[PDB]
Amino acid sequence: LDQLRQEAEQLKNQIRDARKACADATLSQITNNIDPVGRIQMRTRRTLRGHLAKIYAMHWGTDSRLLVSASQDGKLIIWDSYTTNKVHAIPLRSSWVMTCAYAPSGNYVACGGLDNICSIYNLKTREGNVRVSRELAGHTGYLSCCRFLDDNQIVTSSGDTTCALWDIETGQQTTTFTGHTGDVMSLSLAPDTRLFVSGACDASAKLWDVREGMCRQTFTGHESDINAICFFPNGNAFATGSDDATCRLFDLRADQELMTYSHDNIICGITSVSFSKSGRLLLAGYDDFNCNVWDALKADRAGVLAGHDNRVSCLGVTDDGMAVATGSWDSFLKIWN
Amino acid sequence: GCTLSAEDKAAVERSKMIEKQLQKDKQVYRATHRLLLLGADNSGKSTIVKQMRILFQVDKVNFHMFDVERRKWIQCFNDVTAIIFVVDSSDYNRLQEALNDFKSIWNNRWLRTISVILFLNKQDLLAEKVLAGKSKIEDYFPEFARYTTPEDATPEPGEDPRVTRAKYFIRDEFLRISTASGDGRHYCYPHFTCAVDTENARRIFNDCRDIIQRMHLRQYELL
Amino acid sequence: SIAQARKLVEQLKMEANIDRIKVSKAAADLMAYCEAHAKEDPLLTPVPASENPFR
Repeated sequence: LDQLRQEAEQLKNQIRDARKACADATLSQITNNIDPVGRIQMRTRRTLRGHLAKIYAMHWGTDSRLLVSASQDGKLIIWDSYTTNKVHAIPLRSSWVMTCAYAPSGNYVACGGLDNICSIYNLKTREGNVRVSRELAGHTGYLSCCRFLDDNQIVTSSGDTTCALWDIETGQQTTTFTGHTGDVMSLSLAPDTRLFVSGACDASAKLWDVREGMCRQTFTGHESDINAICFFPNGNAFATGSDDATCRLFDLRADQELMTYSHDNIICGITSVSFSKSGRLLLAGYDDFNCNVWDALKADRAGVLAGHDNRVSCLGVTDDGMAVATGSWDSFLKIWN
Repeated sequence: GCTLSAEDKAAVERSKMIEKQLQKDKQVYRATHRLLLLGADNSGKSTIVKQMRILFQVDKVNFHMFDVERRKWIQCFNDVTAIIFVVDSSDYNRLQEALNDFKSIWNNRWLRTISVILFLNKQDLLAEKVLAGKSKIEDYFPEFARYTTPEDATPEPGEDPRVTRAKYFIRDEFLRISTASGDGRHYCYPHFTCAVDTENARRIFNDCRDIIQRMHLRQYELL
Repeated sequence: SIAQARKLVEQLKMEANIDRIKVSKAAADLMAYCEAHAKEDPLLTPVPASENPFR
C-alpha cells in the first residue's frame, strides 16, 4: 500500500511535468490578437411560466422548439418556445428530480433525482397519455445528471460515485464508471456520442469512454465541487463550472486547462454552463441570481443576463443555436436571445 | 370557442388543459406542509414512520414527509416547512453524536429560516435505564451532577425526580443549540416521544401551524 | 484495499500513457472553429428581425 502510494505520487508527478512541458502558454496569451466580441445584448423574448416550484434542470430538444423542464413540484412540462404553449405536463411519483433529458429522436424524456431511479417517460404514444416506458434503477444515490446517446441508451450520473450506461430495451448497466471519491454532479456527451465528460464532488472531472469503459483522461484544478460541465461545439474541448465561482476550460487534446473565467466581482458558484453555436462565447448561470456571458477565448464579461430573482438552476442553448434559456428557482424559465 | 387555428387550435386546447391541471395541482401544493425526517440510524424514526403508516394528514390540511450518507441535497431545498429530528436519548453515548448532528442541522445557513420540530424519542426506555443502576450519565456527560431540575421546566406527575433531571438535561443540552443561536427566523420546539404513540402526529400538526403564524408575524412585522 | 489501490494505480498508468499535444495548436484549432461558423452562429450577431422566429 505504501509502495502503491509512492508510485502513485511519482506517476502523478510525471503527468504534471508532461502537462507543464506541453503548456507553452495560456489561451489569452496566444489569442490576444483577437478582437473583443463586443456587447452581447440579450433580453427575455418569452417567459415559460406555470410551474409550481423550483425548476431544477432543463434540456433543449433536438427540434430546438420543444424544451423539457423538471420542477420540484413534481413536474416535467414540455414547452413549445415557438408558441409558449405547453404540450405535456408529465406528473412525477418522485417530487425530487434534479435531472431531465430530451432524447435526440424526441421520443422519450428522462427524469431522475432522490428517488434513485431514472424514469424514461414516453412522449409519442398512440393513446396520447405519457407513461413510464422503463424505470432504470440500481443505484444507491441520487441521479444528478442523465443524457441520451440515442433512443435506446442513456448515460446517467448518480450519487454512488458511479456513472452508468443504461440500456433502455433491457435495463441493466452495460458499462459502469467508477473512480470518483464523491458525488458525480454533472456529465455531458460529445457531439459524436463516443466520448463524454463528467464532473464530480471529488473536485475532479473525467473523460469517461462509453466503449472501453475506462477513464481516458482525468482533468483537475477546481477547488470545489464541479456543478456544471459542457463541451466545446467541436467536442474537442469543454468547460466546467465549480462552486469556486470559476469556470475552467479544459481541452481533451492538450490535457490541461486553457483559460479560467473568474473575477473578483463574480463570487458565487456556477450552477449551469453552456456554449453558443460557434463556441465563441460561454454562457454560464451563477448563484448571483443572474447569468454571465463570457468570451471563451478571452475570459471577459461580454454581457450579463438579469431578470431572475432566484438562482439560475438550469441553462441551455438551442440545438441549432437560435436562443439560450435559463430556468430558475423562481419557478419560471425565461428564453433569452 | 371559435376553434379556428387547426393544429394550432389543438395546441391551444392542450395548453389550456395543461394550465387547468397546473392550477388544480397548485391548489394542493400551496396548502401542503412538506417536512423532512433527519432521523439518525439509531434515533428511532422507525416508530414515527410506523405511526404514520397506521394512518399523513390532519383535518383538511395536508402533510407530506420525505425521510432520507452525506447531504449535498439538504441545502438544495429551502421550501420545507420544518425538520423532524428524532433523537434516541436512551443511548447516552450516541446522544452526543446526535447533539453534534443537531448543531450541524441548526447552524446550516442554507436552512437558516427553517425551524425544527425536535423529538426526544424512546424516552420511556430512558426511564427504564435510569431507574436501574447501570445507566450512568456522569461518565458520558459529567455535567449531569452539576445540573438541577428546573421548577420552570414543568414535569409530569408520578415521575422520578432523577428521571426528570436526566430528561431535562438531555433536552436543554439540545436547546443550548437553539437558545445560543437565537436568530428568531427559526425556533426549535422539543417534544418527548415514545414508541406506539398515535399522539405524535398531532403534535407535528400543532407545531406546524405555529411556525406558519410566526412567518406571517414576520411578513407583517408584528413579532 | 491494497488490490483496489493497485487497480487505481494502473488506471493512473493508463492515463499517463496517453500522447499529449502542445497548447498552441489546440488554441489555433479553437480559434479556427470560432471564426469558421461565425456567420451560422445567430447569437454572436443578432439575426435579421424577420429571420428570428422568436419575434
